[PDB]
Amino acid sequence: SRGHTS
Amino acid sequence: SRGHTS
Amino acid sequence: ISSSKVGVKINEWYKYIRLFSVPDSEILKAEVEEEIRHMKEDHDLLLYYSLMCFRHQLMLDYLEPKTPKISDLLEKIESSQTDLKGILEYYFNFFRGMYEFEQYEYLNAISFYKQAERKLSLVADEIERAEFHYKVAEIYYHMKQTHMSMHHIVQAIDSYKAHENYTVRVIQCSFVIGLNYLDMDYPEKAIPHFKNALDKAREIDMSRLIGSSLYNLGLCSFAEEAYEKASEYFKEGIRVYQDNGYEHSNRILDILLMLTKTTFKMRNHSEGISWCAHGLSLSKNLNDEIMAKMFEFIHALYVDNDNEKLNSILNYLELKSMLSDVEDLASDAAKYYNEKEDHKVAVAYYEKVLYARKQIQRGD
Amino acid sequence: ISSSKVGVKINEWYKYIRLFSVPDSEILKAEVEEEIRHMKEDHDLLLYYSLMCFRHQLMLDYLEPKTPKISDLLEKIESSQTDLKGILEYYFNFFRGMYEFEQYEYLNAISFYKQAERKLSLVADEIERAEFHYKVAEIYYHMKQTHMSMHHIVQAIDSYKAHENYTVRVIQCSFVIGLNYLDMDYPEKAIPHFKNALDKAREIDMSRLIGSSLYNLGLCSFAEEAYEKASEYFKEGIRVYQDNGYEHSNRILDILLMLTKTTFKMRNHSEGISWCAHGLSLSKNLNDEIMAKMFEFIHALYVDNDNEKLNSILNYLELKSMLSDVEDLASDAAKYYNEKEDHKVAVAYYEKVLYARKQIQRGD
Repeated sequence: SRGHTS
Repeated sequence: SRGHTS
Repeated sequence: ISSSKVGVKINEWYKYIRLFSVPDSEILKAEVEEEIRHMKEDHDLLLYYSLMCFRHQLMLDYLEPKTPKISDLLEKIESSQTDLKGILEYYFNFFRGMYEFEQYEYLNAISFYKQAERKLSLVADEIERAEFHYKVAEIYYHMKQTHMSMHHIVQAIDSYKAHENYTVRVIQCSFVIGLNYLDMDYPEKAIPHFKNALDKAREIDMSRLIGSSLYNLGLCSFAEEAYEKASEYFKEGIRVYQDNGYEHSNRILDILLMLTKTTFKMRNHSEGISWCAHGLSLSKNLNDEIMAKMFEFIHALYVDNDNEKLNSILNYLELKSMLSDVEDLASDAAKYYNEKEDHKVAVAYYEKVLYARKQIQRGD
Repeated sequence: ISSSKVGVKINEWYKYIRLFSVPDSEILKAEVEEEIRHMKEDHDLLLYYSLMCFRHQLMLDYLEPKTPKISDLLEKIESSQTDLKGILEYYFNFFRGMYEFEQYEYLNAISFYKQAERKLSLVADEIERAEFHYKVAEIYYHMKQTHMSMHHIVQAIDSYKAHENYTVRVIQCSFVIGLNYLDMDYPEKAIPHFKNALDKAREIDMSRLIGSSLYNLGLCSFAEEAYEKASEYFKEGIRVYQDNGYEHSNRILDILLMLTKTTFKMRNHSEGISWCAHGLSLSKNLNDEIMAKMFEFIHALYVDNDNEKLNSILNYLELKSMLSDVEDLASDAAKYYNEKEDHKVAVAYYEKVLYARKQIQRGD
């Protein structure tokens, strides 16, 4: 899953 | 295999 | 006429939005709405005002998730789009691209971002260009376009670090940089940037940024197959999100998805199903079809072995232009089936991993 | 002193070398060697002369393969490397990088090319910069660094197409461009460029360029799994190489390797072994250890199922920094074993394909 780029 | 870039 | 008086106030309003100063942003929103009242019918000034209201709302929803004013602001903004020029046309394309990204509309967001990119020489403010470079690097990461995301994130973080008080954006840029190093299989080169963000997030007491730092840290331990440490990072990230009014954010589903995936890989079947339970019910409550489909994939894999539902979900995500999640999920199935010595079907999912990587490589 | 008289003649000599004009290059080589005789001991002019002799030899060997003057010219060039500056330092690094590439020394060639790249603003001639951009794009292709190879090959082909009579370099740039599109799984976007080169190669009656065009065309049909058409392209490429004094070139082994691989995949076992035979004996005669190891991989795969020899060869090629051949060969084994329903060992080679692609993606 993609990380949090906020 | 790599192509011929000559 | 004092049309520049409203023009300078809206620019000041934008400056406070980028600084994440809600008190200042609300003050100037009220100032502009009082000046707009006693002003001639300037369609460009009204469109400029409507765009900043849309940008103002994007900041508020980021800080306070919705329990839709965004839709009404979007309708008014998309009422006059012809005869656009100059920096106003840049703001229009850039803000529309920000909104499309929030709606998982990646192809539309890229297209809007590229239109705004064409007029970048009209942006004299370096901080405003840093906003663009960060936002374009963000979507390139989610597209797993690592070289392009790195090309833009370095330009953003340097401009932000040159100034001060843009610390929120500095944390977010540290996210993007490290996550790019993670995609290049460099977890040792990503933990510094995430611990950097976690420290500065704890200083400003930004709960969701602290949790996102814990989530990105847990992704590193997951890559290192430190599943125990990865699950602990995920647990604390869910705790800080729920304990500070973020349990209804769509982004907590990302943490729930990895914790469900991690505890499953730890052979803790029992605890894992109750995690997949909470995540899939919350996805249905938040009306996030994409995150719900990802929880369906985890359940069909480790619990059901429903390979047809796996294939349809991977096909669904490919049409969603989310090839990176196609690769991650097909990689989850390939390892699980190869561990179960089901090498026949394990090949087919390794092929899907190869297919997704080639599609990611194709780019434009 | 007339030191510039030798300086202008050596530059003219270089111009004729790039134009592939052997009669003009030999005339000016003789002119310089007569001027050098009656000249003061200018170490930079002598080093400039020795570099162009090395470059002159690289052109001759390309047109007439060796049945070693290169080694003696290399020893004299590497006798004075301190106190280098300006365009002479560029020529030194660039020419050394060209030589290292011919010796399969890719990491050394990249390092030399990058040193020459630092001084590119000292190169006023656009044609000379096109030589660099083509040569750096060539090695990036062989590293399967597609984005970087495309970034440089476009700059080269435009400068070449701006001028005239550099048609040989125009064919070679068409090779690089199309082969990049092939690596991106765009065979339909690669056949135009190869048919473009094949046409212009037949005009100048350059036998090896005609054969290389047939070889690159056969690689497209191989990608489309048109094995019959691919083998026919390979056959005619071997025919034109042998019928025009190129049967002792190391590059004919590339065509033999694919024809052996293709006829094997056509289930023509008998004809395939006699092809692998001729290729592996010729690799031993040309003292090309790398091409010989590739023929060993094909024999161990389709004939022996010697997976330990396969793993050691793939490990050998990885230390050789030839990750693209690691991917192509591991992909050959994965498909063959998956076709033979040996999915257990077919997984392991699909994993090696995934490993090589990630290493290729890591870049610098």
